[PDB]
Amino acid sequence: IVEGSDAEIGMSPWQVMLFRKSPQELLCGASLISDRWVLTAAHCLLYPPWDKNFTENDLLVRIGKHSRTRYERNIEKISMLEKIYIHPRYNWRENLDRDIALMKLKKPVAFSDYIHPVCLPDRETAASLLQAGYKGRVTGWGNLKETGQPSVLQVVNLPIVERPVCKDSTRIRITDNMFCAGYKPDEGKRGDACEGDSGGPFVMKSPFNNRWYQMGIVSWGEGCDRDGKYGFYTHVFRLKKWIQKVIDQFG
Amino acid sequence: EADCGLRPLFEKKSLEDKTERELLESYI
Amino acid sequence: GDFEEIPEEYL
Ligand SMILES: Cc1cccc(CNC(=O)[C@@H]2CCCN2C(=O)[C@H](N)Cc2ccccc2)c1
Ligand code: NA
Ligand code: NA
Repeated sequence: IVEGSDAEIGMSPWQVMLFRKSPQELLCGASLISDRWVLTAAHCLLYPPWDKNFTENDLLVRIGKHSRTRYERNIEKISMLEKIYIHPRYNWRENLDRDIALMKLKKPVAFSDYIHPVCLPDRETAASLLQAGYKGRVTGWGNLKETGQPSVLQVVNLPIVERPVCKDSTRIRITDNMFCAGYKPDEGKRGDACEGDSGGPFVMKSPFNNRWYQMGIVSWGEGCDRDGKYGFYTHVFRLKKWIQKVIDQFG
Repeated sequence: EADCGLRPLFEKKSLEDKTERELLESYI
Repeated sequence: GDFEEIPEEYL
C-alpha cells in the first residue's frame, strides 16, 4: 500500500495473507468471506506470463494477521487449501478481466476479535455505494512505494473514480468487471495499492446498515500511486453469481 | 456469514476506527 | 525468507 497508514488492531479482521510454503513468503492479499471461503485475485494463483500457476499444496492462508513477517502466536490462524477455484473466463492474457478466485479452506477457521468475515455486496449496496467520489478502503502487506515492505498491515481510503477518467487514464482496455479508485493529481491526497497487495479487499462501510462490504479486489495498476493513474479493482458484485455458484456447488 | 462486516473490536463494541468517518463523509 | 518461521505443522 502506498501512502497508507498502519492498520489498527482488528480494523480489518477479514484480511487474509496468501503465503508461500517454500520459500516462505507473502504471495498476495485476500479476504475472509465465511469460515471456509477466502476471496482473492485470480492473478495471485494463475498468471502464465510470470510462470505463475499455484496449486493448493503450494499455499497456506494466514488469517488474523497484523505484523507482516511475524508468526502472530495465539492470534493468527494458518489455513490449508482444500480447493482453489479460478473464474473460468479470468482473462490473464490481456487485461485481467474477471480477476477473481475463491479458495476453500480444509478446516473452518475460528472467528475471533482478529478474524471475522466481510460481507459481499448485494445489487442494492453495490448500486448505492459504487459511486464516483465515494471512498472505499484498501489494505495489504505490500510495498510502501513503487521502488518498501511494511512492518504491519497498511490501510488506505481511496475515492472511486469516474469510469471515463478510469478509461482515459490508461491504454489497457477496461471492463464492467472493474472499477478504478485513487485520487486525481490535483486532489492533492494520494495513496494506492502496490505489488503484494494483489487479491486484497477494497471495502466500504455501508451507511445503511453500518456493515463493511467488499466491493473490490486489488487487481492491477500501472506503477503504484503514479499521478494520473488509478488502482484497478475486480468488481466483486459483478462476479457475484459466479461466487455464489461456486460456493453453492462445492459447499 | 450473518455477522459479516461487523468487526468485533469496532462495530460490535460501538467503537469507530480512526478513519472510517472519512468514508462516511464521502457517501454524499 | 525474511519471515519468521511458522510451525512445521502447517504443511
Ligand atoms: C491496484 C494495483 C496496483 C498496483 C499493483 C497491483 C497488482 N496487480 C498486478 O501487478 C498485475 C498482475 C499482472 C500485471 N498487473 C499489473 O497491475 C500490471 N502492471 C498492469 C497489467 C494489467 C492487466 C494485464 C497485464 C498487466 C494492483
Ligand atoms: Na484509454
Ligand atoms: Na494515482
